[PDB]
Amino acid sequence: ASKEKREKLEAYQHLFYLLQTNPTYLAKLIFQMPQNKSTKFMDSVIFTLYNYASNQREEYLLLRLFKTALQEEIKSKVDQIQEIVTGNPTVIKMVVSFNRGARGQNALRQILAPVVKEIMDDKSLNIKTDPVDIYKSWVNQMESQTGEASKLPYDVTPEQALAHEEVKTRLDSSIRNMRAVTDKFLSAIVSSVDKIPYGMRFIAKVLKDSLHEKFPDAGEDELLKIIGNLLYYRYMNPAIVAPDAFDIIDLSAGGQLTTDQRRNLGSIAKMLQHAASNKMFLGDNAHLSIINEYLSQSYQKFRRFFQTACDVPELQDKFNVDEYSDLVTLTKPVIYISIGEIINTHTLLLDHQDAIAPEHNDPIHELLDDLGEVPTIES
Repeated sequence: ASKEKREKLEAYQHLFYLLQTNPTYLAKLIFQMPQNKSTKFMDSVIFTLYNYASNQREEYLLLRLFKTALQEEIKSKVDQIQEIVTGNPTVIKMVVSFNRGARGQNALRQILAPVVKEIMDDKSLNIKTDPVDIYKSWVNQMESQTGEASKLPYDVTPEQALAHEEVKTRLDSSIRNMRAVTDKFLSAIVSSVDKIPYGMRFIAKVLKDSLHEKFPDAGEDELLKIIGNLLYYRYMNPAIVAPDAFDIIDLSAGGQLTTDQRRNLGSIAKMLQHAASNKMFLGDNAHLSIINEYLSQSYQKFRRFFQTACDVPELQDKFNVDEYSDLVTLTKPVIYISIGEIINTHTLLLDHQDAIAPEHNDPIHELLDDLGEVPTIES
């Protein structure tokens, strides 16, 4: 009666252990999943099986899965690159999602907190770069200073806005500020490559190697920009845009960013985004040429950074392991999982059983066989 339950739970533990030690099964499983903007479901299924990397052993095995899955994904899913940027690369976003945990979060704050705080603090931060906006603020400032409605029109074109010396002066000043502010963020990021979690740098290393192997004709530049999509755009950008939501800063129990603070961070994030991909501001905005020159120069720094980030030790060397006989100091590996999660996992393995274990004599087939029927919410 009761022994039935136990034995099955132990049987599951055994199966889960096989899943952890042989990345092939779960790598294949992930491949057999729908391209969703969210990885919420597969994240809980996968991460749970590794206890969210609670120890070095699990951490090692998890990265092995990421490596295996990413390699597979690039090889049989990425047709002409750019899809990594444009699409929803399952593995890439899983890696980023995993790095939203304690480790990754701690790393981001060490890298960004100082500069984000600076921006948060500076009450008098003017990095406004739109001539029309500067014009409007000007007219309104006079209006409230004087107390009379200005004779100047509220609606004006950029060229006619720049017609005023005061506008051009404020713009020149604002431009210099945007550059200084953006330079502080760039520097803080470029000089903190070592603060980025190994798991993140390692995957960038894997990504670059896999891409170079599928697209030999792809230039070292086009590949580094792809790595930047992972390192800067996907990993850091969201946190600069929403520092509180990403635990970069700790606001009062009931505090939130001011619209000024959000706007400012939004603009800086935009600057960095352009720099990381060597993307110039276009349109009829010649007043921004100073900014574009800064972006081209900045890209050089970002490029070397993306390169350095990939210069990381192989998995074996990093975790100081020669055989697997290592890491296993946890004695009896236990995977902490609920009945609900067991049912989800069991159901998936059964739906893709032949896809995850193509060999008819694969050991997992027997394990799943004797494990039998998927349990009920209460068995």
